[PDB]
Amino acid sequence: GSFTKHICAICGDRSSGKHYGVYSCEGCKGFFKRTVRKDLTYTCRDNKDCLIDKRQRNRCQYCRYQKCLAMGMKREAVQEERQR
Amino acid sequence: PCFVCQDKSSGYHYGVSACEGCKGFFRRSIQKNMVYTCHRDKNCIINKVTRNRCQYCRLQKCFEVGMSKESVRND
DNA sequence: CAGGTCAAAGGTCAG
DNA sequence: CTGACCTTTGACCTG
Ligand SMILES: [Zn+2]
Ligand SMILES: [Zn+2]
Ligand SMILES: [Zn+2]
Ligand SMILES: [Zn+2]
Repeated sequence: GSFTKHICAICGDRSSGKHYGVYSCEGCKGFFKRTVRKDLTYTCRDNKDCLIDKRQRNRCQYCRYQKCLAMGMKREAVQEERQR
Repeated sequence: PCFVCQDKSSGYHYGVSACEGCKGFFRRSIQKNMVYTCHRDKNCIINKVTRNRCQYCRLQKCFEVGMSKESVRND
């Protein structure tokens, strides 16, 4: 198909579709899932308004997670571990 | 409710009232001759919120409650 | 009441 | 830890 499918609302990278309620990339989907599953807590070393784009999304975990939430990601859409 | 997991049923499937998930799961299991294993005691609880934790026990309950693999049509 | 589809859940593991 | 790549689930649909 087209090389254009969707775009990550958090960082601007390519996206195949929604994850946890929001168009997101493999990076931001994974980071959000791990954050929720492990109940990780982050702190911003700046002013809690760090810019999130593809090239600096890993610089501030606090602000990346806060943007995941602010763009609409749903904690409750993360499920329990399976093994199945 | 679904005889396997008590979720809302979508009607009879393979001989029992079943939800779309247990319906699809059963069909796939049979069509592809899936073989599963239980990592616990082959007594796993299967309800609407736990059904995906153990495929072995889910399938086992599908049969127990009366799902019929003979209603899964050949290729 | 069957069986197919596909978005979005699950998952691993090199780097 | 991250994120590219793989598998299964189940809501929705047709025949
Ligand atoms: Zn992203
Ligand atoms: Zn920050
Ligand atoms: Zn069910
Ligand atoms: Zn089990």
